[PDB]
Amino acid sequence: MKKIGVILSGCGVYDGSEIHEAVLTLLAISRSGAQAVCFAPDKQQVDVINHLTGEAMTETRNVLIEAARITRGEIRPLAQADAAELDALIVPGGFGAAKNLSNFASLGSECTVDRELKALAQAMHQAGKPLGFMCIAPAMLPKIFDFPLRLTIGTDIDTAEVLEEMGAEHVPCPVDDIVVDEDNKIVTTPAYMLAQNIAEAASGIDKLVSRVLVLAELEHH
Amino acid sequence: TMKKIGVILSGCGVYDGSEIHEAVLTLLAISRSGAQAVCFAPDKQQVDVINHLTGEAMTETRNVLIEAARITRGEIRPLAQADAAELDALIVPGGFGAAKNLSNFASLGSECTVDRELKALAQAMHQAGKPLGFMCIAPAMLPKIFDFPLRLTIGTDIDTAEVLEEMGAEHVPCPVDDIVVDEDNKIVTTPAYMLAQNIAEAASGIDKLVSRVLVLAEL
Repeated sequence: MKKIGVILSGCGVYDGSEIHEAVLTLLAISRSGAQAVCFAPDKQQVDVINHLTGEAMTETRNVLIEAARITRGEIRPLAQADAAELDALIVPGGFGAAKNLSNFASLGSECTVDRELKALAQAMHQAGKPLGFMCIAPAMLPKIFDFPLRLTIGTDIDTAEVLEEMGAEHVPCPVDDIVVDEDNKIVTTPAYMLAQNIAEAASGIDKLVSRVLVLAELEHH
Repeated sequence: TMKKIGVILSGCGVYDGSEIHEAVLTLLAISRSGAQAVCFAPDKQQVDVINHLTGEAMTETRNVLIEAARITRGEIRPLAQADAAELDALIVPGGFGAAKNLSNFASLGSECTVDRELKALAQAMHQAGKPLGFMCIAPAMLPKIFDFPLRLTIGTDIDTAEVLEEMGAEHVPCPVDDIVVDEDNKIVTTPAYMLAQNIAEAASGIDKLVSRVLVLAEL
């Protein structure tokens, strides 16, 4: 069984990890016979959004604490994630990827990625382990690596601009397909960036996980 | 295909409300099967708020509807607004919230009471021949929603099955990957994380459940 690191950033689209994307990722890892190993930074969320309204709430919530709901408690602090013990890494989407794993939501092209996440990501790439980012998560790639990468965030021209202006070759991509930077073993997929329903999102996420897993083995060599 | 399937959520997380895996997996099957999910949650304060990492209760409040909305990306409505006439079927994912917020089975066990609206909706549905699907611990409410005996499951846990039979129900032992159907009352049930060891297993049964509810939904 191969260990696939999964980085969560909260529990819900606006606040943290996109619940559909996260659960769909976990399902694929599981159907593909791999073992998911979930992590989340142990820190306070940037904000807490009422998912019914869209308005911010005057309360606090911890990223790790909340992410734990998605994993039924089977989750650990991002700090404890050791690249040597993981065969791959997947980062589901959700605005939390842009607020808690980085501040891309605020500084855009001038954003900063989470220390640990960046470190882990690099250690993985530096060891030839595959990486999978989806939805808005790919926006961090240009900040995690200095060299150009082939990635996607779907077809949104505006976001793709910001990514290319960050030193990245953006490749337009449909909901049901993925993009791979063969050389750096980095797979990405449009999730709810383009998805209209959960079935669509599952479509691409499955392809992403299968490819990350393929790249993971073939590297186990 | 396009048929409205009511989905009742009770919060966002195993201990606090709806089992996130079960809920999302239910939604995925409804969607892959070409049906349309219509989610509801009672607009009320959760019985408790549990730290899912620890297991301990938190000194804070959270609203069932507000939180359930996270699972549906905001596409959710108050349970009160659910009209049986507009739904072709009804599915109730598991999670302890089904035992705390949709009923108090977690406390009163055999002496529990189901949520007014949920019970009303559930009966209206059955009374109109619409199929019902309950999973994980959710089936424990059936004996309290209906007075007549029903064939259902909560898996294989002898202890819980006892409590259910002692509530006037014919419990049928069932594996993670299979479901049980009360042909006559069009009620399908499946052990989810009651027996599931991983999400794939859980998906296995939930898919069968949704497919059967959808099939029965064809009248």
